[PDB]
Amino acid sequence: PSGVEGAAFQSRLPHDRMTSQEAACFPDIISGPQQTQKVFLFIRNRTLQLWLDNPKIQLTFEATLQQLEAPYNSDTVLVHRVHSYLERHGLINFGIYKRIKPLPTKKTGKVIIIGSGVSGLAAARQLQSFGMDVTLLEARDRVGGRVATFRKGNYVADLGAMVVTGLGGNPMAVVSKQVNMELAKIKQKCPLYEANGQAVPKEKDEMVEQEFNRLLEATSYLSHQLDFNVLNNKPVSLGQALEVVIQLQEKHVKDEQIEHWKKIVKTQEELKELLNKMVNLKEKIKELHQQYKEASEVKPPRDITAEFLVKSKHRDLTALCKEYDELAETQGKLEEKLQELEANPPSDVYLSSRDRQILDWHFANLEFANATPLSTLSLKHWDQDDDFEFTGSHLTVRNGYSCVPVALAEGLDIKLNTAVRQVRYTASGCEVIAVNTRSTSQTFIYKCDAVLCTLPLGVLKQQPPAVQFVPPLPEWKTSAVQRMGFGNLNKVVLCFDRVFWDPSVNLFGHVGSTTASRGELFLFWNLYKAPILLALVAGEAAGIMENISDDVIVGRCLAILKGIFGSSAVPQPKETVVSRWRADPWARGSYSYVAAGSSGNDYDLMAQPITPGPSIPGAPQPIPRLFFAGEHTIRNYPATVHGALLSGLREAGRIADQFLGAMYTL
Amino acid sequence: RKPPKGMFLSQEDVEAVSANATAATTVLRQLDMELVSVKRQIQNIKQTNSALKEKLDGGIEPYRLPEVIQKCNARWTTEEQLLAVQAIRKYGRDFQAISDVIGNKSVVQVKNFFVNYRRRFNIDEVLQEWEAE
Ligand SMILES: Cc1cc2nc3c(=O)[nH]c(=O)nc-3n(C[C@H](O)[C@H](O)[C@H](O)COP(=O)(O)OP(=O)(O)OC[C@H]3O[C@@H](n4cnc5c(N)ncnc54)[C@H](O)[C@@H]3O)c2cc1C
Ligand SMILES: Cn1c(-c2nc(C3CCC3)cn2CCOc2ccc(OC3CCNCC3)cc2)cc2sccc21
Ligand SMILES: Cn1c(-c2nc(C3CCC3)cn2CCOc2ccc(OC3CCNCC3)cc2)cc2sccc21
Repeated sequence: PSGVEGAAFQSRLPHDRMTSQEAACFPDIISGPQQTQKVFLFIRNRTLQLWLDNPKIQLTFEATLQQLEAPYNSDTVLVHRVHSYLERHGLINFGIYKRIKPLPTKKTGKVIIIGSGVSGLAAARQLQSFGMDVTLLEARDRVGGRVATFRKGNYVADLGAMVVTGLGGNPMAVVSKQVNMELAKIKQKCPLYEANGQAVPKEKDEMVEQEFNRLLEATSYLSHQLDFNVLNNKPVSLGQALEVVIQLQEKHVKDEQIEHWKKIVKTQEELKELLNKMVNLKEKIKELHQQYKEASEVKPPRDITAEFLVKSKHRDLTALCKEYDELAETQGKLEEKLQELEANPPSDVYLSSRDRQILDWHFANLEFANATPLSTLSLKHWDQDDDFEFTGSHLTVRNGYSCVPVALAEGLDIKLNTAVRQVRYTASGCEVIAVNTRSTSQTFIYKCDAVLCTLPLGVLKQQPPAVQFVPPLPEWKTSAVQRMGFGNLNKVVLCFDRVFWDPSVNLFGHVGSTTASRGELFLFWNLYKAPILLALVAGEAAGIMENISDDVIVGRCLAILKGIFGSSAVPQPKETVVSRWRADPWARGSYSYVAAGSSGNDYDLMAQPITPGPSIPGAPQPIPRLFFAGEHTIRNYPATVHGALLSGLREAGRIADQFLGAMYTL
Repeated sequence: RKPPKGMFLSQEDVEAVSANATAATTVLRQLDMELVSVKRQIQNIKQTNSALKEKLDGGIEPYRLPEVIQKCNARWTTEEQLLAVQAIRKYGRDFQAISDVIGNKSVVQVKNFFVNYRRRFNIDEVLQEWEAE
């Protein structure tokens, strides 16, 4: 996409149609004639183009109207309404930009933001940009949340995110032009090494990969073409579907064998009848030849009856010899038809132990992606976010992804080491109660007009709760929190003094021994300048490896690496770090997944704000006070950094519209 | 609209494997025993036929007779007439068999014999006694 139409694609908007969000703010245009809509659509795309062409400076309304052309630049109130909408909802002038018009001298409204991850930081930047008093409360001693970067010496490795999943339509492409991010492409080549330590031949690596991708489409066929989504009143999971598909393939392998050997008994039994017929014919022939002989012994001359006897027996013997010959002809056909069937047997097995292990590695690869064992993923909705995938190669943040939230946190009122304990919201405002994580007896009270909660889903799931809500959150909210899945995957960082792996290979895999351990140190990543290998722990192994010390984990890593590269080629690591996201009390997991019995609609439920009951009974409807942002609140981009980034811009626009008014809706 | 080519996914088979917990293992065992049962029935007939194949050892070679290559003749010697009556009494209307017994009489010449010498040789009575068997 190029031109003004590319600016719309880069902003995740259709270039030739007004969205639902735009219809709410411009109902006069979408309900009007077609000619007006095309003008508005151009003003929006042209404005997005100007901001994306140079996202390091603030795009003002004066600059927008100057670079517009007739007849689009004639209607000024339209250009103003469009620019104010784009600025309010974080489509332009978001992130880190030099400000042309200095900030308003005095602030309006007070918003407390719980959590200083990317979602909270993005919202704080926007709310402060709009002229509001913003204060963030972070339980940790750092910003970024699940964007965590380990730094020691020359070693920089992310236990947090560190991958940008394509720049095509990604808001991070705008941030990468604002922050010095060192983005590097990932080479897709990935060799497999079995547990013995030797590589998988390209014959097996591709035959098992194709069967893996074939098994996945079979589950999608089971879901969308057979409605196989419930089993004994319980929802079907992606793991259950793969088990059913595989067993049906192992069943078909046996059905093919039984019908093949059945072709042999049927043919071999026709031979039995034929040989029984031939052995009886050879009997009659043996007896007839004896009678013809005895009739020939009668030496001439003889009467016509004795002569007829010889002629008769000679005919009957020749007639039986012609039958026996035609039966030996049939025997040749059936006897070679047996060597035909006995030479082309069907497949002996569907998959062998050596194959099923390599298939388990591809399954663990899927459990790494969704950060959960496949037994929990919703069969129908696990990949619901695939339709909005960005375009382009995936890139790594080579200088550490912490440079993004740290740069966002510049100039914000951030209260670190402050653990929120209680969120009180009434019709007349809110008060957040928090303690100092170092000495927990020191209590802090924060009054505010609105609270923006970006707590991780794992924190919202704790029982007993780590954060109490007064009044309690409504059932439709809590039920959504329980249905949604919050997964877990961990990273093991190994810092060596020299490179002993293949430098041109960004990742290589280790085939696990058992299905249970298939995600335990199954994948290694060479992504950094310095000699740093990164090993993954996913699936069911992710939770169990957190109960094991770092020395034993690193020990299993060096054992795997020794079998692959050489017993004497793997030195001792100089620095090691093992993440444990499930045990992290401020995360309680990695990121969200669409659990079975849930759907993407729960993501939207998580985003709906909470409105308290009226103070005075009989008073007008109160204002929404409690707002939710975060990775778990955006339906089309969950479990990502750009998804958290977008959710923060969303709530900051909604909170601003609530407490500053929407002047662009007229 | 259809599964991936190679996979087999029918609504009938999905229900038979998700009926209970071990319905999968149960279905996969009845096919294992059916395979073993068919496989040993092969070696049973493969052994029954292997014994019959040895009774037919030698074929019927010590029992064939040389080929009588004699030209077809037209006139009926009194010997060939008496051969025809006995062949009719034994073979009926099998003209090919009667032709082979006489030796030098084509199939059509045998058919003409049934009409020309019909009265004189009482071919009607002779045929009605072949039918009495
Ligand atoms: C191992 C791993 C790898 C990942 N890799 C990628 C990747 O390559 N690409 C990608 O796009 N995404 C990736 N992600 C996901 C990404 O990290 C998240 O989607 C995103 O960082 C979450 O943003 P958030 O602000 O919604 O949550 P968080 O970043 O977790 O922010 C929540 C904040 O609230 C704080 N908090 C918690 N409890 C309290 C409390 N009681 N009081 C006060 N503050 C509290 C936390 O300390 C934290 O700062 C990865 C995640 C993990 C776990
Ligand atoms: C695919 N890839 C790999 C990679 N190649 C291999 C092997 C298999 C043959 C070579 C393993 N890996 C590990 C990835 O594991 C993934 C990646 C994407 C997945 O699909 C998700 C999509 C959204 N919904 C959830 C599923 C699932 C697992 C390295 C990199 S770098 C950028 C892309 C990529
Ligand atoms: C884990 N991760 C990665 C990622 N880490 C690595 C390696 C380097 C060290 C670890 C490579 N890559 C890229 C390929 O791996 C993917 C790509 C897309 C995925 O899709 C998820 C997207 C969110 N919804 C659920 C599915 C999952 C894995 C990029 C993203 S983006 C959200 C998380 C995540």
